[PDB]
Amino acid sequence: HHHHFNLPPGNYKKPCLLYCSNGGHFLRILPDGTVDGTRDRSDQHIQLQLSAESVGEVYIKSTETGQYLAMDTDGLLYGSQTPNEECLFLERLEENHYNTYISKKHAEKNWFVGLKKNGSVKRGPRTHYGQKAILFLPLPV
Repeated sequence: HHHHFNLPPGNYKKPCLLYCSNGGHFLRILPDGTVDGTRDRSDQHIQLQLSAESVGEVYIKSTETGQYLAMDTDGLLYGSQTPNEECLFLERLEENHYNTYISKKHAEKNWFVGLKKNGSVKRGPRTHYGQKAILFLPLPV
């Protein structure tokens, strides 16, 4: 147990967009497996469906392509065709308001899903508690 257990209130009944308040980008998983952010709300690759594997553990998947968000051994986000250990994230409340996603596989190192102000994904080792890059708000589709 390397992290707290304050959980966000939402549910997974419907798909969502994951809005990063850092630069205001929506998390995007492209068909080729590339992950980045875009401010275009009409983009067809920003609609995501979360699901819970265990309480507080989730998969984040592209509704358009079926790919799972995953963080590799060097901290890079990618789209995975099949669910594996790199696809599980610890979903937690942060600052009594936002959702954060910590790589379960690399939880001891505090590697988060995060977007920089320019829309590029932040590599896991570059993320850490206290940054704006790691703060997301799940919006309806």
